[PDB]
Parts: sequence; structure tokens; C-alpha cells
Amino acid sequence: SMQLNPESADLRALAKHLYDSYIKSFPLTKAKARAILTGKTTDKSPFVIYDMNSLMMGESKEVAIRIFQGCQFRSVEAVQEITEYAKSIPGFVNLDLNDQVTLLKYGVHEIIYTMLASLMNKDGVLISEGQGFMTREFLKSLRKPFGDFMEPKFEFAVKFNALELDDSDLAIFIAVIILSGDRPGLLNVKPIEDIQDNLLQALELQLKLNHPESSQLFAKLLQKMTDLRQIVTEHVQLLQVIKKTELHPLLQEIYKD
Ligand SMILES: O=C(NCc1ccc(NS(=O)(=O)C2CC2)cc1C(F)(F)F)c1ccc2c(ccn2Cc2cccc(F)c2)c1
Repeated sequence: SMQLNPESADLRALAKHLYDSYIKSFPLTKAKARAILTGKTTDKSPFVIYDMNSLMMGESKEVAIRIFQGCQFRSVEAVQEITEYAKSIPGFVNLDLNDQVTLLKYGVHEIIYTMLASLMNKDGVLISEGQGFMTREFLKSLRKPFGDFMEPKFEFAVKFNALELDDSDLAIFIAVIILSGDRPGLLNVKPIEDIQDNLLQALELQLKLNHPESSQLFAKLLQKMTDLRQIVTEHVQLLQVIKKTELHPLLQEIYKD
């Protein structure tokens, strides 16, 4: 932040641009989520699924299957949302279409887990764009091996939510994730890394401006990009299981290779 000059003003314009398209691409923001989770919102208070009884009034193996079929459904519409946003990242549509598909191939699950944290508190998660709330302990209590399917998310979210990012912060963060230069099968790492470096400059200036009394928030955020890789691997391992135990075409395209 040290200087107010043309370079720092471009980085603010890039942050504004990302925020606006974020707001356009993501109906349920962290600000709206935090409002629903605190009772303040105008929107009719969401129904709380906390046991088998409350799940029935909301709508065993059938209870589990149904829940995971919604998570597959919402995850598909979540990929649409994130596709829209990526298109708004200055530069992104000027890379080999192959690289674009790649960057998004490996990106969506990391963003999903990132933005899922926005919908979470200690007690549980907002579902169906804020109309429901499903508790951590209920999800936990589901038949093995689906029973332990969100716990990693809740664990991630607890530590992620303690950073106290807002929508402005997350917009740039989410862009930094999509423009990851280490994804398999990238043709041109240079142009990708080049955009990410500018995004990383915009994030840093954003975190300095937005979190005055917040030590190494930049470093801690970049370390979260490490937690996310690990979480995505552990999901895949869990689905490598369901294959033998018990997805959606576009999720199958992403899980392949
Ligand atoms: O928003 C949902 N889930 C978000 C989500 C996304 C991904 C995941 N994890 S994942 O899939 O592993 C990710 C990598 C791709 C988990 C969730 C979670 F539920 F935990 F929050 C949601 C939940 C229930 C829904 C539906 C749709 C139908 N059900 C039933 C119903 C329950 C209550 C009322 C009702 F009308 C339907 C959608």
C-alpha cells in the first residue's frame, strides 16, 4: 500500500472489477450467508435439518443417497457459477481453450470448498441457496462411508473462517486459485503465471488495505491453497471408494484424467 500511484490504482480497479463480477456470478455471498446465519436477514428463516425427523419434513441408505444427489446437483450449478466468473478475469479467455478447460478442471473443487466455508458456522451449512441449514452432527451421523464426507470441509472452514475474509478478499483469492500455473497438461504456464502474479499483487494490496491489524494474512491465505489441494485429493480417495460401494456426466468429465 506504501504509495498511491498509477500501479496501485490499476490493482484497485482489478479488485473492483473482480468483486463486481463475483457479486454477478455468486447470488449467495458471504455477507448474505452471515446475515442468514445470524437471524438478521429479511428472507424467511431457513428450515433446520438436525435429525432423520427434520430431514423428512425438509424433503438409512436412501436418506444418504438423496443428500449426496443434491450435493452433486448443487456442485454442477456451482461449476456454472464459477465458469461465468473465470470468464470475467481479465486475460483468461486469451489462453489456449485447452488450458482454460484445464485451469477450471482442477479449480472448481478448490473454489467450491472455499465458498462452502462462507455458508458454514460451527453448527452446520446453508444448503439450497439459504432455504435450508443442515447440521455438522447430522451429516456426521449418516451411514459410513458417506457419514464423514463433510467433516474435512467443516475442519477446513473453521480455520479458513477465522481469517475473516469478506467477499472483496475472496473474489481475488478465488481468481488466484483458477490461474494456478502447476495444473497438469497446461500448454503455456507463462501467460497463466503472468496473470496470477498481477492477481497476487492485487490480493496483497487488498489484504493490507482491508485487514490493517492482521499479521501475515497474505502468507496464511497462500498456505490455504495447500490445505485445498489436500482436501480435494481426500475427496477423490472417498469417491474412488463409492465406486466399489455404490456421479453426474460433467463431474465425471472433471474426475477423469
Ligand atoms: O446446497 C446443497 N449442498 C451444497 C454442497 C455442495 C458440495 C458438497 N460437497 S461435494 O459434493 O463433495 C463437493 C466436491 C463437490 C456438499 C454440499 C453440502 F450439502 F454439504 F453443503 C444441497 C444439499 C441438499 C440438497 C440440495 C438439493 C436438494 N437437496 C436435498 C434437500 C434438503 C432440504 C430441502 C430440500 F428441498 C432438498 C442441495
